[PDB]
Amino acid sequence: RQVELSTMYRHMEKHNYESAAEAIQAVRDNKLHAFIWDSAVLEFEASQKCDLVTTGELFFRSGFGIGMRKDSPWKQQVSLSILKSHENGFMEDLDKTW
Amino acid sequence: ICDLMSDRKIQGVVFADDTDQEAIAQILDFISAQTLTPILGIHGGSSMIMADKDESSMFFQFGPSIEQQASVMLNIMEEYDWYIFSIVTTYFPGYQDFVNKIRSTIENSFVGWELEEVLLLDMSLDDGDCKIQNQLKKLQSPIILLYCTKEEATYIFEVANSVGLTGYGYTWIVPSLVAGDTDTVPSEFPTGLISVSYDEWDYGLPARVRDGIAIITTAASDMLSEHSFIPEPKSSCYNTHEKRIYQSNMLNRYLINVTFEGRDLSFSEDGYQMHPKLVIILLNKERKWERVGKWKDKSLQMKYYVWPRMCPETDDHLSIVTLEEAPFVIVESVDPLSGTCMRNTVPCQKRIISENKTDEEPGYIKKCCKGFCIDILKKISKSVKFTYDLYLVTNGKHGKKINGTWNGMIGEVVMKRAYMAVGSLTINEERSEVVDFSVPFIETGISVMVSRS
Amino acid sequence: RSTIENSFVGWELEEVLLLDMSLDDGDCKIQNQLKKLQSPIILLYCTKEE
Amino acid sequence: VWPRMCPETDDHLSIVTLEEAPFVIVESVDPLSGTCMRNTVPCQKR
Amino acid sequence: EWNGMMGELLSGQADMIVAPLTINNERAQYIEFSKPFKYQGLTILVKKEI
Amino acid sequence: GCKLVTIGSGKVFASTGYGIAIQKDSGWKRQVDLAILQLFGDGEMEELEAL
Amino acid sequence: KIVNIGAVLSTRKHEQMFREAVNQANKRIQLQATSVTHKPNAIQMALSVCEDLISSQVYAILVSHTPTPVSYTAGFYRIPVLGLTTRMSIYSDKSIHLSFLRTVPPYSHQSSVWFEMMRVYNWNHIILLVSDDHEGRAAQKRLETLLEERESKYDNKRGPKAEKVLQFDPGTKNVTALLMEARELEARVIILSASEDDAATVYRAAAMLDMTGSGYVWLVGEREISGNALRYAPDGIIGLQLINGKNESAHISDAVGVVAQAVHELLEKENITDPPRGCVGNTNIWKTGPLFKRVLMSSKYADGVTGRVEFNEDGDRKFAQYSIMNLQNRKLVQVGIYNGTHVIPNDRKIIWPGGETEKPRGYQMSTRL
Ligand SMILES: *[C@@H]1O[C@H](CO)[C@@H](O[C@@H]2O[C@H](CO)[C@@H](O)[C@H](O)[C@H]2NC(C)=O)[C@H](O)[C@H]1NC(C)=O
Ligand SMILES: *[C@@H]1O[C@H](CO)[C@@H](O[C@@H]2O[C@H](CO)[C@@H](O)[C@H](O)[C@H]2NC(C)=O)[C@H](O)[C@H]1NC(C)=O
Ligand SMILES: *[C@@H]1O[C@H](CO)[C@@H](O)[C@H](O)[C@H]1NC(C)=O
Ligand SMILES: *[C@@H]1O[C@H](CO)[C@@H](O)[C@H](O)[C@H]1NC(C)=O
Ligand SMILES: *[C@@H]1O[C@H](CO)[C@@H](O)[C@H](O)[C@H]1NC(C)=O
Repeated sequence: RQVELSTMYRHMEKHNYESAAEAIQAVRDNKLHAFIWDSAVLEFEASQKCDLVTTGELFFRSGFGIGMRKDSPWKQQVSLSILKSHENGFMEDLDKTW
Repeated sequence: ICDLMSDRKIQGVVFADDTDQEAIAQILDFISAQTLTPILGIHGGSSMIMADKDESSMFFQFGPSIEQQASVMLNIMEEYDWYIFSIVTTYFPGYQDFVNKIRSTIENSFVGWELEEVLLLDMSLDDGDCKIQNQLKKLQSPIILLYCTKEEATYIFEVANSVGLTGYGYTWIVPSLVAGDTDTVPSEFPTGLISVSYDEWDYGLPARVRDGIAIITTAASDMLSEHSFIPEPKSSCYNTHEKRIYQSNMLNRYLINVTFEGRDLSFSEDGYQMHPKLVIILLNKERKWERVGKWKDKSLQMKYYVWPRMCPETDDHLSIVTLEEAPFVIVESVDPLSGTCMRNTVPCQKRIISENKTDEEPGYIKKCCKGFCIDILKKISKSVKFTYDLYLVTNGKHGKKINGTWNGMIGEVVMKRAYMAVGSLTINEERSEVVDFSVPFIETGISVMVSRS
Repeated sequence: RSTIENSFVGWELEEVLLLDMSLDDGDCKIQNQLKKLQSPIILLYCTKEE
Repeated sequence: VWPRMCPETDDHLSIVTLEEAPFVIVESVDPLSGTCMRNTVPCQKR
Repeated sequence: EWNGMMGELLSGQADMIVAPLTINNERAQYIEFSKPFKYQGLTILVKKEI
Repeated sequence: GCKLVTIGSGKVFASTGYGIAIQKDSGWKRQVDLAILQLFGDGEMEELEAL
Repeated sequence: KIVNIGAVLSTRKHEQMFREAVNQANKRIQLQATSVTHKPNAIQMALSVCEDLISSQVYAILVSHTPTPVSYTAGFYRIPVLGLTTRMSIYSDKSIHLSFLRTVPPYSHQSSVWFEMMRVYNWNHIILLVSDDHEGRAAQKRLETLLEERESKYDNKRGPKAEKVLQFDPGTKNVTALLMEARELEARVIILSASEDDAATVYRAAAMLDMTGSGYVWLVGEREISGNALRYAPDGIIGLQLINGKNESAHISDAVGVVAQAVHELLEKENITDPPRGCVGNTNIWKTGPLFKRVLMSSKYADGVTGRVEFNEDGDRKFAQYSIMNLQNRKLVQVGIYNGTHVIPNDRKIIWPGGETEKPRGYQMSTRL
């Protein structure tokens, strides 16, 4: 749902792939010009293999949180805990891990 | 009137009644230009305006000036910063110059005025078509203006009242002559209806009699000063036919400016007084008027700082406070030529106390609010469509836990002193458990900076 | 609608309104919401009588 | 083309041009529909 | 209807989705959210210049 | 690749421009005139070249 | 079943003819009539309206000659009333006067046909000369109203448009300044709407300013030729005659006809009352008056004495016909007529102020820029 890409979305059904890894392979074989995904993952990817480069800008501010259904008390506990990590370098430690 | 001239000799006339039917004053005014006779209605509907009098009439009334009537309406809008409004009239006189004054006032300023619509009712026909009812059903504002006779206003209030424009999120403001009388309330009037009038209590009826008497007095003194004669009044409306070319009336030019007793009564050439006394009127919960404000010396002093409002059963308004913080908040002084903040910028209040040893807590001075997070509140507002407020915050930049309490905005929520708040919120576990959170709309975190030499 | 949104096509649907043929008309409510119709062409689903 | 009268208002007009880069797109309609997509507009071929 | 991890969730085939979950408007109209545990965004990728 | 360009800065012979001509001897001229005038009114032309 | 309706006219002759006409309508529920004179002043008029008129439980009245006080009365009673002779603009809008209708259009609507007369002559240029008042503002108003145009579909040139406008004070001694202004104007085609003394002034002024010569045009209606204005009136000036306007009787009749139409079709409706008898003590307007008015609006009479009769948004005679005039050797002759779409030139050859049968074109473009 947007007006602008409507051309694009109209154009993008064709060559889309099942698993982004496959895309990495494909452009990695030059069978693709470019691929659309969320940044951090790809920073990791090209960060691994010299062959590829992040895009110029960064857009569609976004983030990751634990999937849980509807309403169950677990939400508060979980997120509270995740702050309970970000409070300290646990996350940065997670970089150090991966 | 004629017999009043035949019995005694009246160089002048004073008229008043308590009634609501202004046409009295209409044909009276007509007689003014008929007989070349100064006549002062001092009170009642006899004061109400009839648009575009004769160029030959001498007549006058005490009532707000149509242009500056709606202008007072404008400043009224300037009080609580009510931007979204409309205006509704019949074919009754004045609409043209009315609207002209409206928009002409609108577009000429840095102010952020936004006018949605204006529609024209028909009170001539009766209703099988609901056309009135329908185009009223086209009205989107929380408050709108209506210009018409009290009689017409009855039928309107009825039909629109069926349409559901009378609830919370709804209010109405009408000019003085609209509701007219103090003490006569058609029930179908909307609750908490708004208008403004010449002061009911502060302005005496006999006092007014003295007012006009003095007017004609010093006036005749002004012709007698210069000319030392006054045209002999024609005592018979019958015989008035031959005196047309005889009488040479210069009186008007002196009639206009009258300086007496320190309170200027002077009118203007269009049939209105320069600085008449004006008082804002608001309807109570008991359906009985009370003087809720006054407009004096081309200026306003309100009886309340913030608008009294009930909201029996829907709490659809909320409370918000934060500190202006670069960038995210703009706070500026309002423009002197208006008094509110301009453009898309939004209002806020200032709780600054004066002396440490006193309480004395109205504690508010309006000041500009705008900027980014402000606009976040804007988008969300126009999305879920609910009201919002903002004001300055007294204690600390953000907030902290001193001992058992919280000194700051978030804390200002947890004690229910305010419902919501904004600004730059570090979203932590610490402050978490006492409050609730959204998805964050900004990514940020601890960082340091120095200079590259 | 199910047909509408599922395609690359550029369909744009303005409005849909529901008439009342049960009542009779003092209210012009039919008449009015018909007065809300902006299309150059529109569809109507009902009995010939209605 | 659709038969239409327009007795008394000529409020429709006639236009023709060549597709020219960039300024005009001309493409084949999608088989799964048969008209052109999105905001793209129709035209005829003589 | 739905399919995917969302699907097994709504159907109830599992409690927990652990994943680089895109945070949209729609899913929250169904699934609950936490604070974000990472900040990512859109990008594009292509072969480096020879 | 990026290779060709016009000579110079874009100095152009025959200063002219695109527009829309119509059936001659109409009144619709002034109307459409004021139209695309308004088109620079919103400055939407910015969006236009942008696309 | 009684029907009471009034009139006020100049002479009892039209009283007798008036009632007789009412009887001519009897063949067309029972009628009753009332009539009295015109007052010199305003007050006693309304006085006799209550005492003599309103006391009779009157549905309508007829007026001739500001007659406006009558309407003031009718309006405080909201009672529709139709007279004859007033071309004054006060009755243009409903503004002061809610219920009123007319047998003929105002002085203003002359321009309505003027424009089309230009279309007979295919003129792209004008000179608008009017003093400013209620009347004048009306004139320019409707004038420019037609001059808002070119919504279509003609006009092989760029189309007609207002060249320039000039205001001046009524009763002015000398306006010649704006006239010399009109000298540099791009056209020779002048248009005028002015009062009696006004027209005289402007004509003499033209004489001194010698714009009376070849190629000049002067567009006026009938209001100009009448009165002493004709004496000073310039040679061969274009003019008009509102058809029959000076005729009191037949107009009174056709009015009564429209009235009757309202009687038959209206009174077949329901929820009906009667207006008050005495003026004193009665503050309530007659609930149905506006409806009666709207019936008068929808009223269309196929056969009148003057023929078909029509009304505008303000309920004023529309698609009425005119006599078109011109001056020949200090004598006015009828050069044509108008219906709704066009002018019919008669057999006579239209005479211009200058030489013979040449119809000049005032678009002459000064090489001075
Ligand atoms: C009208 O007649 C003559 C026409 O010229 C007037 O004379 C002009 O008057 C205006 C205004 O007073 C002056 O600005 C001009 O300079 C005058 N020009 C000439 C040639 O006299 C005359 O003033 C007018 N009549 C009266 C009685 O004032
Ligand atoms: C006034 O006279 C003109 C002159 O004929 C009439 O104009 C004709 O009008 C009819 C229909 O109204 C058309 O079919 C003709 O083509 C017109 N011919 C011309 C030469 O104009 C006009 O109709 C007459 N007025 C009225 C009210 O009928
Ligand atoms: C006000 O009154 C003074 C008293 O002489 C007079 O000179 C002046 O003209 C008056 N003001 C106006 C606007 O006429
Ligand atoms: C009014 O018109 C009639 C009919 O045309 C005609 O007799 C005359 O012009 C006028 N009436 C009288 C009595 O003169
Ligand atoms: C007044 O007239 C109307 C219109 O015919 C009709 O409903 C009835 O006669 C009266 N109204 C009511 C509500 O009875």
